[PDB]
Amino acid sequence: EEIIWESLSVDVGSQGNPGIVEYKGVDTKTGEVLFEREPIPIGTNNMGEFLAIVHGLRYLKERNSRKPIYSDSQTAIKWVKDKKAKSTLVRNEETALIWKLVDEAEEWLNTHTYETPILKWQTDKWGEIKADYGRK
RNA sequence: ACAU
DNA sequence: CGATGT
Ligand SMILES: [K+]
Ligand SMILES: [K+]
Ligand SMILES: [K+]
Ligand SMILES: [Mg+2]
Ligand SMILES: [Mg+2]
Repeated sequence: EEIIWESLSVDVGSQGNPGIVEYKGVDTKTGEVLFEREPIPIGTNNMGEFLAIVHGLRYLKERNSRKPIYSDSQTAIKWVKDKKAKSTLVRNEETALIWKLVDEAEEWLNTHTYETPILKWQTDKWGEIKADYGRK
């Protein structure tokens, strides 16, 4: 089982969990940063991991790219497969933004098609995913 | 347990 | 040490 270097890698970063959430996508081969989301004041790690994958799907579809996406998040990979982010985060005025983005990401999944393989990055064998924030 |  | 998730 070897790395598919022709791929997009995504990851969340946070200050607190729940806390400030951001995410980015990079070229697995080169580390070039391809997209970065502006920090969201309150969210969870898994909401961010989910948004990162969906953004990657949208990014690759817009560019007519068949590359796979790597994520290190078992949870977010499943939520994308299910088209349903089963987050425990309370809905209130302070979490409204992240929940709106999650709802809109689900809505996109329910209205578009993709063949993009969504692959588990095998951290135990390969080290940290290339999109990691270096904060742990 | 496993993955963040 | 705390948290989010299957
Ligand atoms: K990190
Ligand atoms: K990790
Ligand atoms: K746990
Ligand atoms: Mg991650
Ligand atoms: Mg990371």
